[PDB]
Parts: sequence; structure tokens; C-alpha cells
Amino acid sequence: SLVVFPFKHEHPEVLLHNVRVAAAHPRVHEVLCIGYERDQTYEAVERAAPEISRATGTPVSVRLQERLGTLRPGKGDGMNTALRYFLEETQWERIHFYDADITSFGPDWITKAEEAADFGYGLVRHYFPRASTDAMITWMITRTGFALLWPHTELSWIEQPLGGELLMRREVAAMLYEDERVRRRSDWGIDTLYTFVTVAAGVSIYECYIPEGKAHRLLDDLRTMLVECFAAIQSLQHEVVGQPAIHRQEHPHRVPVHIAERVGYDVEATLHRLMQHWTPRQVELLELFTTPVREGLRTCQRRPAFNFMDEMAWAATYHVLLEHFQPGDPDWEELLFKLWTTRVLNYTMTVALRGYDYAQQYLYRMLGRYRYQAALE
Ligand SMILES: [Cl-]
Ligand SMILES: [Mg+2]
Repeated sequence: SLVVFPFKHEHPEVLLHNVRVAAAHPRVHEVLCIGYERDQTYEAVERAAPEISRATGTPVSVRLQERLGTLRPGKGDGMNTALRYFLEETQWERIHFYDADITSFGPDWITKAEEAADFGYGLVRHYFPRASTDAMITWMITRTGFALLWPHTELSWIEQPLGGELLMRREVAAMLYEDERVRRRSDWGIDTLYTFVTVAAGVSIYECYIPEGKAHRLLDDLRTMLVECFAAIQSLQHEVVGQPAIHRQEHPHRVPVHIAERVGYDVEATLHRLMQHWTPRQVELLELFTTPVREGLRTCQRRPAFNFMDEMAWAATYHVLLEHFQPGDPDWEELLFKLWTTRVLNYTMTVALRGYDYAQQYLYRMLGRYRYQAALE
């Protein structure tokens, strides 16, 4: 089996450790790191490779991501390049991906996925305990989209559709490398595409729970990712899903305390950020949205406002966005950012602040309400 770690700008020791771990695992045939560009991290790994290959008996290689897609050159190009390397330079049966920034990696992650594949699953997704204000792109953008657009499918049930930890069988990887929609997503949209396409193709999915968290590197640092993940959904909005998928979730443990109590984003800076980067055009664009959202987002010019951005309003807003949002347009991008920011704040003050369990229950019930609403059409 091949284990891939896509990396951009990571601390070498961090990644090297993970490579060590995967290299030492009895079911791993080869390790490939897939870099954005030849940098500090890249050279550090190119160098350590031999010492590690001798120690473990496992080939270890670094390669550069090639431009296989047509959006921003980002993580999608990396993953896809690894897909190509996997299929064209190796004859291994299964491929894993794990983020490079991870600091809680262990052999048991590899084991759990390998054993689930042995059981018969086509794709294995690792999911993790999250803090109640973590993964607001996942919930408010991805899962919501899937719920509103394909309410009868397994799509909105996928726990972490944006997660980069997974395992594919050779044929699944091949199908994905063949898909033009997949190939195109060179940017942060890659993960959404793997999720969408594997489910749409009727691959059988298992999600395994990693009880210890996912420890990696820690609101507007997220802006590109927000737009690109929203773009991905938008680009798929006309696709049809023509078959069911076997889909099963390892039962989750109670969240660890240090994760439930993890700090979270900066509320003050977020509120302040809602009042910044306005332009008249942003203000004319709001004309496209419903009155409460329009009035709401406009008030943010003078002071932060978010009570208006409830569940229903978010869904309204989502539909307007689906139809009018233009990736690449700086005013649309900022506007999506503000809009999503208010939703996040709303969820934080009216739901998350009521407690971990409450917030979790709320999120699942939200998706359900969205599914039912969409199915009535
Ligand atoms: Cl997220
Ligand atoms: Mg990260």
C-alpha cells in the first residue's frame, strides 16, 4: 500500500515523524510526499529518505505537484498528482492520504483503514471528534449544500466530507483520476469532489473514528477555502446521483474534554471583521438577497449584526448564492465571507453557547430539516 502526505509549508520534523510512522507499518509498501514547491520541507525529506528506507525496508519518495487542473494551483493538484503517481508508477492495491500537519498520527490509523478495506469497503474515511465551533465550512457550506441539493442521497450523511484522511482501493482511485470534474479541482475543492464523486459512483464507504483527536496547525485566514469549497458545491449543483451507496459509520466515542474545551476562533476579531472591506458593489449585490438578510448585512457596516442569520435565512441565502455567486469576483468572495461569518456568529451565540451536546444535536437536526425541506420542493 501507498501512503501519501500532501505538503505545502510544514515543519519538517512534523512531517518526517509521520513518514517514519507510515514507513514502519507492516502493510505499507511505499510512502510518497507530494509538495507544493521545492522548499525547506521538501529538501529535508529528499535527504532523510535513504536513511529511512534502509531502516524500514520501505521506499520513500518526494515529488512535486504538477498542474493537472485549471482552478488555483493548490492541494487538488497535489492529490491528483499522487493519484497519477499511484496509478502510473506503482502496482499497489490501495492508497492512503493523510495531512502532513498532523501531530497525533499513529500506526493504528493505517491499521483501521486497511482492516476496513479488508472487510470489503471501497473507500475509508477517517473522522474525528470536533469542538462545537470547529468545521463551520463543513457544516454550513458542505453538508448544508449536500442536504439542500441531494436530500435523498448519502451525501449529507458523510461525517467529514472535507477530511483529507482516507483510503481508496485502486479502482476507486482510477475512477477518480479519470473524472474530468475531479481533475479540474486543483484548489481546496478537491476533497469535496472526491466525496461527491465516490458517493455518486456508488462506492461503498466506511467512516472510521479516530478517538484521540486530529491534532494539526491552527476567521479570514479561511477565506480562500470558504470560497473554493462553496464553488465546488456550486459547480456540482446540476449533477444527478443515480445509485445508492453502502455507507457505514463506526460509532463515535464521547469527545475528549481537551477538545470540547479547545479555545476556538477570536470572537472580537470576527465581529470587527464584519465591518471591514466593504465596497459600494457589495452593497448593490445585497439587493439580490431577501430583506432580512439585506437589512442584516447592511447594518454590519455600522455595527455587527447576526441574529438575523438563522437556519431558514441561511438556506434562503444559500439558494441566492447558488444562483448568483461568482468565484473570482472579489466582491462576491468578500460577500460570501461576510454572509457565512454572520451565520457562524449566529450559531455560536444562539446554539454553541448552549453547550456541546446541544450544539451537536442542533447540527444533525439542521441537516434533517434541510433534507425534508428540499424534498418537498
Ligand atoms: Cl470545515
Ligand atoms: Mg490543518
